[PDB]
Amino acid sequence: LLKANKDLISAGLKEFSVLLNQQVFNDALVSEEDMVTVVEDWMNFYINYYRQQVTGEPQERDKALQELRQELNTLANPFLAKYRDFLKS
Amino acid sequence: LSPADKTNVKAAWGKVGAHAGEYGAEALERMFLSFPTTKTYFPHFDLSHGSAQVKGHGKKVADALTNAVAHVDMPNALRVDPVNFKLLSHCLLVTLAAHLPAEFTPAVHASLDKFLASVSTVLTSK
Ligand code: HEM
Ligand SMILES: O=C(CC1CCCCC1)N(CCO)C[C@@H](O)[C@@H](O)[C@@H](O)[C@@H](O)CO
Repeated sequence: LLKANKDLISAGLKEFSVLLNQQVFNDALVSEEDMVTVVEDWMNFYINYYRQQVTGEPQERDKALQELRQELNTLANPFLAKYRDFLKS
Repeated sequence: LSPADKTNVKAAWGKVGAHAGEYGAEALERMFLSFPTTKTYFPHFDLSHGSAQVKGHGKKVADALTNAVAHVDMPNALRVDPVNFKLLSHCLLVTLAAHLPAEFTPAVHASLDKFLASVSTVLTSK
């Protein structure tokens, strides 16, 4: 695992989700299809930044962006179901 | 509409500086690519790569954005379906983050998202 990294992920997962929360479903009239594209564009950005901050060896590093990329997924999916059903209200 | 946010915005843009126009166009382009159906609303304009209209409208959205920055009085600063403005902003972010991967920390990013989501609104709240 390796702490520096593990923590970097925690920091990420939070900052990411802060962003998800600052999203006001009304103010931003967008499409289901489009929203998916947007959260997609968002995580890519995160995996990009944090990759620049991640630390050390490959077998350890790139592995991290795996969790980071997954835990982001795990967060976005819910947020998407929301907007999913929100648009349908 | 945080003050910290305000510091991030001025900073980020100031870094942009001389590339606002270029970035304006680049953004529009990403929109037409990431949101294909966006093109549809436009059959009387050149949406081709390098179109002059796009190059022109990029400079517009830039210059505008710059102002909207000085007066962070935006609804005192200043048809077409709204979603274009929402999506333009999104891409605008992407564009900035891709040209300034250094300056855009998960925070500065979120601080810009908000900023562009408002400028987005003062436009289509119209
Ligand atoms: C903050 C960004 C924007 C600013 C400051 C802005 C500004 C303007 C201005 C000043 C004009 C009059 C232009 C002229 O002929 O010189 C105009 C026209 C127009 N804009 Fe925008 N615009 C912005 C964003 C957008 C977006 C995102 C779209 C849609 C994709 C759009 C679509 C149009 C269209 C279709 C016209 C028609 C002009 C005509 O019929 O001659 N604009 N805009
Ligand atoms: O429609 C546009 C620009 C595009 C609308 C679809 C989304 C991308 C931009 N217009 C209509 C006026 O003919 C363009 C004006 O903003 C530009 O024409 C003007 O700045 C440009 O042609 C100067 O070369």
